[PDB]
Amino acid sequence: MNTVIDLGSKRQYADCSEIFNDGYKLSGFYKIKPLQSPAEFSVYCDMSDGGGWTVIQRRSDGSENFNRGWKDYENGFGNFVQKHGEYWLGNKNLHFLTTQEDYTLKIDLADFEKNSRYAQYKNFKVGDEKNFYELNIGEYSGTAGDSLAGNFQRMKFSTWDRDHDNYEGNCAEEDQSGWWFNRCHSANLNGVYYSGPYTAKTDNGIVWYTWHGWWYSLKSVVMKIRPNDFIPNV
Amino acid sequence: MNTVIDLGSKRQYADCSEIFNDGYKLSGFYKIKPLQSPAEFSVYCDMSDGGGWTVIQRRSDGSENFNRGWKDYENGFGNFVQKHGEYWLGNKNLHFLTTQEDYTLKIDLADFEKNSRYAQYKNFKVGDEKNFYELNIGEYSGTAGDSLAGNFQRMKFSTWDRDHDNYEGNCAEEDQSGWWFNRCHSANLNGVYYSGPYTAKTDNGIVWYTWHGWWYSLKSVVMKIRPNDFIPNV
Repeated sequence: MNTVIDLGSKRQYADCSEIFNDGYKLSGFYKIKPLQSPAEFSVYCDMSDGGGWTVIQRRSDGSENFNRGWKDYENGFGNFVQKHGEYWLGNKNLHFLTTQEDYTLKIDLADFEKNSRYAQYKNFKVGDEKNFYELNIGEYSGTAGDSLAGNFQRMKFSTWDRDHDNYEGNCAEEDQSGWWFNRCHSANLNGVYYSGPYTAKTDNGIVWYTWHGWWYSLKSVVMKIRPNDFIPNV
Repeated sequence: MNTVIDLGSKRQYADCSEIFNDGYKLSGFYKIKPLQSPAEFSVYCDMSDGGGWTVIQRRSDGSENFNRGWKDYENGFGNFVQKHGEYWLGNKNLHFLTTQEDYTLKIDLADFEKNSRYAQYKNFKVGDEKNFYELNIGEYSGTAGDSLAGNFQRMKFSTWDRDHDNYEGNCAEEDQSGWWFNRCHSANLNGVYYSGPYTAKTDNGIVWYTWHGWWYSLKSVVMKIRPNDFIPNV
């Protein structure tokens, strides 16, 4: 088993910011239960970087398969056991999270040359399943450049088997990821884990165009959220 | 479930002092694995009071039955789920712990009148099963008075079913506890949970004679250990 700390008491937390503000300053996996969530679920809490970040997505080493269909992107998948592993929290969980409070999205990015950048968006919100988990994002700031925005109309989430109202997957690309794609496909943090510069039939890697363009696949991603108005306790 | 923190990595710790010195300052239940222990086991770590205390016994509310035989006192029993619950760590585990390093025993005591005291003994050591888990204790200091010492020859542990080389229990007292009894029976922190002053056939309560005498049963006990030469990290 992992090192685990059993506090010997129970309290329900909506997100990692509430955990941090209750005095828990250790990064690790915790259970959270957003207001409208039918059950608690594991999430990585990044308590660095000012504290209280709920990690919604992580890439690190290429271990996990992100070529998943609508169901897996809805429910969540990946590694909720290892500190440095990879996961997708699940669109249903994103919706339950981002409707209970107004969150900032921060995206921590690293390349294969030990460089890092970040992108931050105020008011990140994910719509419900009937609305294809559509993305709303507010004001950008940071160093990575704004690759997420549909201006690069809310962007629907798509998967290989749920793409422009086709449910069968017959026009899907190889290794097609789940994302809120814009016209330029300028971001796809759920793309194929290549080792930096790459070539393939399509530009389907871990792309953040405004930093390294379409044909460079990033080394590390953490997508994480915290309330816009988060105030760290002490 | 309780609030639990999964660090997402593994490291083996011999005791709660090693956990604390590795940067974990939260009181709670952790797994430890003493050098000679065949397996890891849960223990409460009291990280207050200078840090790194491994709790070996706790009394709080009278929930658990301490009228247990040799086997249960050897293996450990009680509540390893609730912060304020009661347990006995187990004599085999005490032996594995106290032979790997030289520990100080601290005993935190409270009465029903919101008073507290403590007793501390340098070089607490518990012998092996063949030697009836015999107690060795060194220099006393504190406010509660020295009720543990056999001077009040190493004291053998006894239970109802292992008492003066009788294995059947035919001369056992009602509610007889497991302890290292001295002649005066001046301590029995494993005794019956009465509410302070009490009367019964025998003085079989949670007794620490040097503080409140034989016929007063204490409210709270924590018996905990840390290496004599423990140096807190930062």
